[PDB]
Amino acid sequence: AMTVLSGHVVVCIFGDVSSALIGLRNLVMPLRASNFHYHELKHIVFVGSIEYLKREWETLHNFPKVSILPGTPLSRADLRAVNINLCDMCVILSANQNNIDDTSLQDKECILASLNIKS
Amino acid sequence: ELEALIAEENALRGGYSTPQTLANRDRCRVAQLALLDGPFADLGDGGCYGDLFCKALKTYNMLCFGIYRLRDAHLSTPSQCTKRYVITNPPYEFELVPTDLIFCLMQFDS
Repeated sequence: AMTVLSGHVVVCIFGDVSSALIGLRNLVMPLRASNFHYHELKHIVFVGSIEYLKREWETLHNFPKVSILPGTPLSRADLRAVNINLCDMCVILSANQNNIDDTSLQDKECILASLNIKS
Repeated sequence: ELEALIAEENALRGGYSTPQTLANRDRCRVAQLALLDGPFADLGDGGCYGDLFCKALKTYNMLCFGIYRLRDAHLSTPSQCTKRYVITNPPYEFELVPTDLIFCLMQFDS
């Protein structure tokens, strides 16, 4: 909350300590291409469980501007602390790629998250 | 409004007392009364329920809406059972016994 983020990217992740990795580097590598100037780089803030993000940080610690806000994407307090109304893009991803009794129900989290931010 | 605040913060937030909040404090609460030694002690000895209801509503703005009555009260023989059952909204001519509890809605007062 003390820092001010504007024109950044907010990646909301529904991770877990036992969920399968999704390879977040493939999201950060295109955004850190050398054809962008340093001042044109967009700050990336990952909002999600720190237990999941510790497993992915091994491939992400070489990139300039990456921040972590441990919490959940479904809380309005975390989204307000990260200035969700001034971001350039919000990316909602679901790491829990496990099979569910109903195939459609696999999208139960992300949709609600979207309906939270729009409200 | 409290629902929205709890949805926003997922917690209960404290606040300093203001006259608006203190006015919001005044509500009604669920309570039980005994007729053994209250102001309705004499009326509880064989009196009718309607007189108790009218007196409670007129005097203390009290809404009586049920009798919690000792189970072994209609039996002539004495009993040691303390179980009580529920009588919802008895008629006007319903009789009272001193070993009864009255459901009521108390008004807040300071």
